[PDB]
Amino acid sequence: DNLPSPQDVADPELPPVRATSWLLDGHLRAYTDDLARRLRGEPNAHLLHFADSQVVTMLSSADPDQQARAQRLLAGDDIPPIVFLPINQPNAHWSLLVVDRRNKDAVAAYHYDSMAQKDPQQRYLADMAAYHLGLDYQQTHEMPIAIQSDGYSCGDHVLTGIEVLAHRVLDGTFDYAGGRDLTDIEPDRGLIRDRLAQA
Amino acid sequence: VHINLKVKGQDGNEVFFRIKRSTQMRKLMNAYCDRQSVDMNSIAFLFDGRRLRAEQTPDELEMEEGDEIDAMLHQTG
Repeated sequence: DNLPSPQDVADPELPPVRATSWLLDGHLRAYTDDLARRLRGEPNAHLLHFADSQVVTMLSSADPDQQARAQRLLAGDDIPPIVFLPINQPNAHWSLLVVDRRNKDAVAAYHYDSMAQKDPQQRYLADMAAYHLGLDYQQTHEMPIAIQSDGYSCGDHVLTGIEVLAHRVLDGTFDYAGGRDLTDIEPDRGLIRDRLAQA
Repeated sequence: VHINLKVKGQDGNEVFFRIKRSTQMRKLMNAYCDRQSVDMNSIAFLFDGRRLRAEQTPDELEMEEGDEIDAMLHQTG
């Protein structure tokens, strides 16, 4: 009755990742879903939360109920304290904002942008997300990350940074010297495609 | 047997749907996409942070009367 029929339009499908194709929000969530599976059961893993980039954008919605729903999904009482927020500038760029709420009275926020000459729009979008999460955007730290030499792999740098920082939380180096420094990462598009294919 | 749901797009306007709890989501996804004249491969449907698929039903998703779904344009960069 509700089954898909061959005479109608096919169900939607996320397109595959190519060698230099721009990553979509669906690709990012599939990667972080698979990462959460790989980390499940490990010590400290339950302190982490990987946000969907569409929920992050919902924080700035002009609709009251949609805005409050996003605030509950990312800062509610049941959300882990270390949240990774992908920041999207549509048709343009990806960056990463990390919010550490383990101390309710001393929240720390970190922003990673792999673009060489930075766009003022990108930090502004990161500042709006922090503002709608109840933070002072002026206290967000702009942190070092490897600079991309191409015009396509900004999504790769975001996912690799989440990958690396998550494992530093697992082994306990996130809180010590250079624990939040991502200068030496080397994103691997082939590895990213493999993890999306084996998920 | 029926359930009333809302879909809220980035225009802020809410669209009210009434389907059976056994009806798969593709019926709602198709009807919404025809109003906006964009295909289903350009819009993501999320329910409390969960991405919806064409084959899932409200009962499988544990939806309740008056629940709301967010329809968001795809993001690239």
